[PDB]
This record gives sequence, structure tokens and C-alpha cells, in this order.
Amino acid sequence: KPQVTILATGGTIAGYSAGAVTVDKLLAAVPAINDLATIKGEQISSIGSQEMTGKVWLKLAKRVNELLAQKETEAVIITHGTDTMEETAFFLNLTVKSQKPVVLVGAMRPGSSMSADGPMNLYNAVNVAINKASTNKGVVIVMNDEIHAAREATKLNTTAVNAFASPNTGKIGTVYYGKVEYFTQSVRPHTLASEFDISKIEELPRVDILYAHPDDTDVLVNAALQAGAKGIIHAGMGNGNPFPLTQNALEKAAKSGVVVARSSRVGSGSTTQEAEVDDKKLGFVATESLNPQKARVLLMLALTKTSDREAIQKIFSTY
Amino acid sequence: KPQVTILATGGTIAGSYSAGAVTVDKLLAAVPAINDLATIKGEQISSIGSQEMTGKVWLKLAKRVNELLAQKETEAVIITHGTDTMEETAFFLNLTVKSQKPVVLVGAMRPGSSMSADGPMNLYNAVNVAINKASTNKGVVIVMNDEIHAAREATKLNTTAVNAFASPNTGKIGTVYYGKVEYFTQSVRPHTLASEFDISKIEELPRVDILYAHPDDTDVLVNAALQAGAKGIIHAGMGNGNPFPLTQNALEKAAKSGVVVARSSRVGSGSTTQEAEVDDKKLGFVATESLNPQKARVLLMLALTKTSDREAIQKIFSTY
Amino acid sequence: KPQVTILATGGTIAGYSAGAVTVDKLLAAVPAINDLATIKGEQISSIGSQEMTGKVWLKLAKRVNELLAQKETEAVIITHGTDTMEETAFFLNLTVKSQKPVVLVGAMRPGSSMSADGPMNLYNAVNVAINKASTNKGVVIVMNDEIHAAREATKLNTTAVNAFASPNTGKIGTVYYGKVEYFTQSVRPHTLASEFDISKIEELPRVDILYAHPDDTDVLVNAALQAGAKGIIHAGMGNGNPFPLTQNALEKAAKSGVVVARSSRVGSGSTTQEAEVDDKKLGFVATESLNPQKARVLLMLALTKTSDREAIQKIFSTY
Amino acid sequence: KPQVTILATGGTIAGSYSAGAVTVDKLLAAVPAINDLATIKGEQISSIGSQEMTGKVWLKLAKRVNELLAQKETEAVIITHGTDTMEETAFFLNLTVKSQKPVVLVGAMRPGSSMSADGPMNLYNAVNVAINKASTNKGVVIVMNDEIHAAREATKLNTTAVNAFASPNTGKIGTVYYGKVEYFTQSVRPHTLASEFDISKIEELPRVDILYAHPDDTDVLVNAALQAGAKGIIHAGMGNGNPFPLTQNALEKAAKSGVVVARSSRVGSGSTTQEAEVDDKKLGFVATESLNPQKARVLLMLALTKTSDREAIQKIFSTY
Repeated sequence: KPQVTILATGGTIAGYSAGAVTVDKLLAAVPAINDLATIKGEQISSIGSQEMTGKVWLKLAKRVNELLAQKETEAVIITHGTDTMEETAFFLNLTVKSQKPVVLVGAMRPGSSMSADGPMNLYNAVNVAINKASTNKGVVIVMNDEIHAAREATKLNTTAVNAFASPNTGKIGTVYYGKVEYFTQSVRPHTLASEFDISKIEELPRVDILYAHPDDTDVLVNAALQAGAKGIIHAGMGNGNPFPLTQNALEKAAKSGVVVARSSRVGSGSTTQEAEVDDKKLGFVATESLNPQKARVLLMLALTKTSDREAIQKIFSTY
Repeated sequence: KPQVTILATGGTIAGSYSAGAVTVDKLLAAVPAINDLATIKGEQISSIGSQEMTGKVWLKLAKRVNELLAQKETEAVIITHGTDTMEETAFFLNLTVKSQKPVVLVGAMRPGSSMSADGPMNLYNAVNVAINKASTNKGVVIVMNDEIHAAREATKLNTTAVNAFASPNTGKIGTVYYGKVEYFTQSVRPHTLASEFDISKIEELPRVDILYAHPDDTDVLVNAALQAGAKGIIHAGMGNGNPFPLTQNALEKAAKSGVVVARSSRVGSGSTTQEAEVDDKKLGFVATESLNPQKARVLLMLALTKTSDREAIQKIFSTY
Repeated sequence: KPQVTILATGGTIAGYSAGAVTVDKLLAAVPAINDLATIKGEQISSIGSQEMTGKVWLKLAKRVNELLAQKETEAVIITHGTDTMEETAFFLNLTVKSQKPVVLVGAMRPGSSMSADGPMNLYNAVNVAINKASTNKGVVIVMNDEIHAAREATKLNTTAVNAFASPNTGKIGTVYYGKVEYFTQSVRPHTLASEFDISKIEELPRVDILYAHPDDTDVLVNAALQAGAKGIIHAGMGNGNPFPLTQNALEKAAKSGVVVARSSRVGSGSTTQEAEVDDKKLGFVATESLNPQKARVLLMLALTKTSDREAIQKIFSTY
Repeated sequence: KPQVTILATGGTIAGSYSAGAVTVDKLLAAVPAINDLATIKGEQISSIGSQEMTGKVWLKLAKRVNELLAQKETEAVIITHGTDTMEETAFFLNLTVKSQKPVVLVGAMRPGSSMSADGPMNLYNAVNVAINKASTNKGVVIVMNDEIHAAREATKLNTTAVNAFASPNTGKIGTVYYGKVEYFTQSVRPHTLASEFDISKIEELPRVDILYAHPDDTDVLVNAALQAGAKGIIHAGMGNGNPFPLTQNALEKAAKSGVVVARSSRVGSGSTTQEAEVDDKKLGFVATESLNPQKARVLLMLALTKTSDREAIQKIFSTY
């Protein structure tokens, strides 16, 4: 049987020792997985996803690269809370240097809730990890019988069991009662094709996210920059447009060396280059086909190796 | 024919006798078909991009729509507006217009100069919706891409697509295909005449800030809004309105200091429920439920023109 | 406590005597509902939804009107299979003469499946039935924490727990862990405002559904008409367009007195009047904002009281 | 500049030196911008509405796209096609074109004469996608409403909207905004060069009927298709491909008689799985999995040009 390691980041999502007790619990909740793979488990952290920090990210990614280097460790499944699951998977996607499957799975309902999604999500995540076709697909998310590329996925609804979507593309595969089928695959660089390496990095650059609205202000740009932000993701109106006042504030901070990346509050689509705001002239970067919270993870990583407007924009037009 | 007034908030959404406003005059030439259906009056309320929208433009606009709609000769009011913030303007007027006559906001995802410009058709369909019988008492509506959306539900969800507008929580209330208007549903949430908000004597809207949550969040943005004098704050939290621990304490501090903290979600749809993870009652917050951060901000500025009481404000979010 | 009757149409969807044993089972699976309402239960039928017939429909609707006439019967919940659930609810919506809530609920996963949606769907359906706001909303469907108007709902996916959508509008309300919220309501005539009455009707008119495709045929029109169809729903290409050959066949059958209603295979949108095909001249009716399977239920009902092209078209432009 | 050939299957999707086809000539005048990007050749393969499409037009088209793509001077091939059946044509060529050079199908939801006609912009974006580097080896694609859709996944899902096209099971593979092409994904399912289907020596496609299931279903439509000589039948069943009992027995009879019965679903998305309610193996049916009834029909006519074997045909549905 394939050996797989489940890394728990908090509590149980679903209902001898795999290693972590949290993982032994899940294995009791779903005795089913044991006929599928040899499961070992570790407790990477003990938090809720809304408490996650860059430190936990580094910890995880580094631990994931270790596990994946071992010839007898076929894949790694990370049980994660849903709130920030898309940020962690995206990070890992640009930071894990392996062709082996890394599957993040979670649950919209407590395991103690009637009709808890967790058990089937776990059963399905495990079948995807050990599936020959998941190799080279990059980091993926398994929720509600669907398989999403980590670049494309976002949590679009607050409570629905089907809260995960890939607004710009769509899921890449499906897994129904453990049967896995892939129809597409990402074409943008991930994992072994990523230029970022976080072994040696211990702290990530500060990057704040600003939310645009009419009658906007300049004090939040100011406070982020005075608090030491290296980058600022501006979730702008429509096609990444800012209120004239905050634009002035964003132009001053870019001259002060803070990298200002224009995103959008909108929810989907690309925040294009050469639309209404002139980024070359003002010194901003356009985040293109990425939301504010994922554009931030990219900006943090970009900042660990550069701060040139042209080079960062190239990264956004690349990943 | 019915008399319709068109209030221009910026420039021509279609194309590149004087109705009253030059912009309106270029629209009428842009697509003449509109003249065979209504006697149009045009009026320039402001000349800006929707990203430059401000509370004062909002106040002037509403006050004007109310003067126009009191007139028997005026059947409807169409507002050409930029897309970026159309949803906030529409939502504001919806809790602020005291008439059941239709108030229609229309725009274009592409420049009038563009090839396959969407503005002409949206304008034409918009005149049809304004003069249709079934549009009365439906509240303020947005007409874009052959669809009719309720003001409370509409949001621009894509940066560039001609079909950028959606109502994620519900769906469009009707359709308009080459002038043919049909309604299939209607908002059961109070609006217009049934709204308790009256902007008549208001010169200024209170300041309400919106903060975007993420892992490794901070408390400096909360404090700045506080110092900058925010009367209220919308927190687009993680998942079901969840704050990062550090930023929750900062928020708790602002609520003690009298700033109204309303929890929303950066997620995009769904409700930021009560009785979820955060104890709002104990922390002194208010859950905005089925509203995105930006419309939750418009409801809060309004609420604040009347009350700062947490219970009342919660009730307002649970009603509108 | 409100009294409510659950009418079972087949087996258990979820996990003293309410009446039907199927209903006693559900009550054991979800002891929760018993603090909510006084439940009585009946077994209207013992079939899978793909076996449903017009006879079962009449039976149900007639039984529903009876129950709803009783002052102490607050609402009726019908546990139904998902395949044809939209056809039954639509029928009932135009046939139940009451202002009381009629809620259809089902399950995409077996109750014996891990993460079965049935228990929470039942818990939620019961909270909606007894909710003061569900009165006058017409017949509704409760699936996956959502409330759909019966006119608008369709099963859009074969396996997803979230397979129910209202493609043209959207759900009208939500029910999360029993908390119910309505945001919209239908504006098209239902229940007490419907002109149809099925007490006295014992058999419904035959109406076949044809599927359009390039290189289409005329033998299926022919066989439906020779088999005695009174109406034929043509699920056409795009905006209800037919292949020239089958159009000829459809024009001959309309002259032979079969009512031909143009719908679409497309999935959403209105199959408009005065688009590419001239219905007046050819004698067809345009089904407008309705799919093939729901346009068929309407045509059957229209046929119980008329067969004039103008009057039927008015019904399609009405309901 | 790159040389692109435009094959017109009907009329002008935009607008109301000779490229080679008059229609193509009107397109070039409709939007000149296209001439600054490629040297265009035009060609009228047929002049019909897409609802009149037939198997023979499909065969001629493919055979021609293959002659064109063998030529070194030909960089891509754009096919203007009516929307109604664009998805079947695209899917056919996708399992039938032996070249990795891009094959792009474009159309318009509105008449070229219409106000805010979508055809001009779609045409322009379509030329950009055909001449872009990343389009090679992506398979046949449809370009509509600023989006690039894989042929296997595309379907017209709304009767009138300019954004009628979607890929319900996956999503668009990329986007094209004012000529700027980006790809975010690609089909992992075999197409074009990797397809085992070769139409070169084929004069006719076998007859495959599609039946629509519903409660109180019948057996007379199954028998008629049988009598009419159907070689295969697509059954758009209820939910997960479920037939009404009566019609299942009729279908079982056709499978015994050598007609290939392939179970699909009228539902609209999802897969018509195996190991579901019907025992296909025992009944002799084939499950079409993640394919709608109409594309499942195109795959089956193809399969049938090679085999009638149930196992093989199932494998083909499980692969493409």
C-alpha cells in the first residue's frame, strides 16, 4: 500500500498510532482510508486557519519538502481549516519542490454536525493523493467531490459545503466516492518549476491589503507604510481602480520604496495592465488574474528576492 | 409617450432638440430608438468616473431623484453611472428613494468608442424597463447585459466581462431582451417607501472604513481608521466573518470606544451569520449577514445617521 | 407545536408512530425534528423518482389539498427522490390550492453513505415548513441549505450534493442549521392564483419530449403522434430552433391537432416568441422561460382545458 | 505577418482585395484591425444556419481543415459558425484534426446588424488566439465573449445571452481581452493528433438518435429510432442517467439487437457514471460519463465508424 502522511494543522475535520492523535481520530472516523494507504500522521500546528501566520507556512512547506524527499512517502495530505486554506495551498504550490501530490482537504461543517462533509472529503482527498494521475498536477484542494488547482481556488461562500470555487477557470478534476478524474491541468508554473525557495528564509516580508470604496481614504496607506509594509495589495474598484485620494497616497508610498500591486475587490477576472491606471508612470504592478489574498502571498515571495517594479510585474505575469 | 428623465453622473456610455444635458443629447443620437418610446429629459448631476464617487454626490443625486419622482409628469428615472461603484449608488438610492416609480441605473463594460460597445443596447433596454408597468414598486434596479438585478443583490463580480454584474446570493429578478421586459421574482426585503431612512436634512454621511482580513493580520489599520475618526468599521473577515486574533482585540477596543464594528466577509457571497464563531454580543460587534463588505458599508453609514446602538444596528442588518 | 405531515414517496432519504414506517425511520434518524413539530406521516407511494407517473402526481396533489384544508395541519413536507423532484414540485405548484407551505426535500447521497446530505436537508425542510415566512411562497424545494421556488428549480448536476439550481433566477431563501431567510419571492402565478384544478381529472394528456441535434430526423415526431401524443415539447437548438426536416414534421403534426411547444436543449434562458421561427404561421407555441421537462408538465395541464394555440401561448406567457 | 485562413460556414457574424470568399471580404471590412495582424485568406465551406448542420458538412469541413493545416504557409484556421451547434462542430473537429496548429471557432450571439453586435469583437479576439504561440497543441477551441473554451468542454447553455457559452464541468481555459491572450489551463484529455479517429476515407457517419427521458416515459421513440435504422442511441436520462422502467426494457431490446445504447443525462453537467443505479454491463449499455447528450452523440458516431463492441466503446468514453 502507498504510504502517505497526513499533517494536521489544527483539530479533526472528520468524525496503533499514525503518529498524531488528531490523525488517529480521523482514522477511526474513517476506518476506510486504512485499506487505501499506510497512514502516518503529524501535528504541524494546533490552530484555526484564521490564526495562521507566515511562520506556520514556512514550517509546513519545509516539512512537506522533507517528507516528499523520502522514497517511501508517496504524497502528503494536509487537513486544514477552510478560511485561509487557499492562501496556504497557493504558498505551498510555489514553494514545494516535488512532483508528488500535496492535497489540502477540510470541512465546511463540524464533524460533530449532522451531515458533516469532513468524512467524505477525507476519504476522497486520500484517493486523490494516491492517484497516479495527481502526480505533476501541483498542489490541489479536495472539497465537495471536486479537485481545484491551488492557483485558481478561493473560498467564495461563507457557509455552503460547496463554498470552494475556481472562479476564473473551474475545478480540474472530480472524485466521486473515491473515483478520480482529471479533465484539465494548470499551465502556469508551479512546484519544481517555481523559482522560489524558502529553505534559508525564516520570516516573510510584511504586505498589507487595502480595500477600495468611493469616498476612500489615504490614512490606511500611510499606517501600513509607517508600520513597515514592504508591499501593499490594493483591492481596487472594478478593474483595480483607486479613489483619486488613495492613488496619491499609493504613488507616494511606491516612491518611498513600498511595492504597490493593484488587485480588485470584485472577485474574479484579471486586473489588467494598461487599463485606466498607468502603472509604469506611477510605479505600481498589476496583479493580473489573481485575487487580493493570493496576490499577497505572491508579493511576499517576490519580495524575498527582489523589489524592482519590472521584475515583480514579470512574476505576476508569470505565476 | 411616457416622460423619462436621464441623470448623467459622468460621460456617454454609448457612442463617442436638447434634452437638457449635452451628454444626454449624445446618448439620444447614439441610439435614436429610445426617442420613439419616451419623451426624454436629460440632466448632468456630476461628471466623474464612478471610482471618484463620494457621499456628497450620493446625497445630491437621491435628493434630486426624489424631486423628479414627486412630479406627475415624470414616469421613471434612468441613471447612467460608471460600473465600478454602480452597486453602491444603486444600494444607497434603494434605501433612500421615496417613490414606487422605477429608478433604473445602467452602464457599459466597454467604452462607447469600443468595438461591440455594450452601452448602446443596455441603454435601450434600460428605457424599456423604466417605462414598463411591472417595474413599479420593484425598488431600484440595475440593467446590464439583458438582465434586471435588484439593488440589494447586485455586485460587479468580474473586472472586465460585459456580464460582470451578478446577484450572487439570489439571481437576477428579470430579463430584458431587445426591449421585452419580464420579471420572475422580486425582493421581499424592504426598500424605497418602506425604508425608514430619510436623507432630506442630511448634509454629510458618517465615516465608515472597510478593512480586509488575512493570516498574519494587524491592528494598525484598525487604529488608523479610529484616529482618522471612523464612526464605523466593516471588517471583511475570513470565511464566516472571522478576524485574525490580533486584529480582533484591536476591533474590540474600537467597539468599546464607541466605533460600530460590523463583521462582513471578504469571501464574496453567503451570509456573515450570528451565532457563528465570534460572540458579537459579548464583543460588541454587529453581523452584516447577507451583504458584501461594500454594501454593508452603505447600510452602516445610514444606520449611523440615526443610531450607534449595537442592538438596533443589528436589527437593521437583519431587516434590510 | 405545529403539526406537519410528511408524505413519503419512496424510501428513507435521511438516516410511537408518525404513521408511515418510512417516516418513523426518518424521525429516528433525526430525533431533532420532534422538538420542532408534531409529525404525522403517510406513504403516498413506494417508488423511485425515475418511475413517477401522472397518476402518482394526481394522487399526491389531491392528497395535499386534503391535508392542507385541515385547520390543524400547518404544512406538508414531501420526501422525494431527486431525479424528477422538479417536475413534481412544479405540478403541485400549479395544482395545490392553499397558502400553506408545501416543501419537497430529498438527498443526493444515500442515507447509509458517509456524509449523507439527507439528515440536514430534512432538519432544514422541517424548519422551512413551520416558518412563518414560507407562507404564500408557493411550493418550494429545500436542498443543500437553500430554498428554491418550484417554478425556477432544476437538477443541474448528476451527483453533486449541490445539484439543485434555479438557473434563471437563483434560490429565494437560505436555511442554515434551521435558520430560514427569504430574500426574494416568485412573481409568476402559483397555487391559489392558478387557474388549474385537478380534482375530477384522473388521467393527464400524453406529451412527448423531442431532443434537437444537427442532422435531425422526422420519425420521432411521427411515432409520438401515431402513439397519440396531444402535445410535443421540442427541446430545440439554441433559441428553440429545429432542424429543417423535423420542422416540417412538426408543422404537419400541429395541423393534425397536436400542440407543438418550442423549448430548448440549452439549459437556461427563454425560448422566445418572434426569434427565428414563426410560431403563428406554423402553429407552434413558445415555452419561454421554462425547460423541456417543466414546459411538459405545463402543457399537460394546459391540455386538460384547451387546445387553442393562442390560449396555450398565453398560459406559457403567464405561468 | 502570419497567414490565417477563415472558413465561413454560413454568413457574416460582424457587420451587415478579395480574401477568397465574399463573406470573408465583408468580415475584413467589418473590422479592418484584423488585417494589421494577419494575411487572411477566406473560404466558403457551406452557407447555412448552424441548425441545418449535417454530418456531411462536418466531414467536408474537417477534411479541408486538414489540407489547410498541412500547408506550411497556413498558421491557423478560424471557422465562423452559427452558435446553435458550434459545440458539436468544435467537438467533432477536436477528435478529427491531425495538426497541433490552432483551429478556432468563433460566432456571435447577436446579428451583425444588431446594436451592440458581439460578432466584431469576437472575430478580432479570435484572430489573436489563432496567431498566438500558446494556442498551439491546445486542441480545437471556441472563442466567445472574451473567453477561450476547450472543444471537449464547451456548450451553449443559454438561448440568448452574449455569454451563452460555458464549460460547466471545468471552465474556460483562458481569456482574450482586446487581443491579449492568456491561458490558465489545458485539457488533459486526448484530442487532435492524439485522437485515434481518422475521417479521411469516411463518406458517411452512422445514425445516432438522442432520446429525452421524463416520468411516464415511453418505448415508442426507442422503437422508431430502431426502425429508422439507428446504429446507436444516446439516452439523456433522469439524474444520473436513469431511464423510466418501461423505456429501459425497450432500450435493453435495442442493445440485444445490436444498437449501441449510451446513457447520458438531460441534467446539464456532471458525469453519467458507471456503477450507479443501472447495471450497464448486464444490460449491455455504455455510460457516457462527463459529456452532455449532444457531444456524447458525436463521440458515438465516431466510435461506431470503428466498433460496435460495448467494452471498447465504453473505454472510448472513459478516455476522450
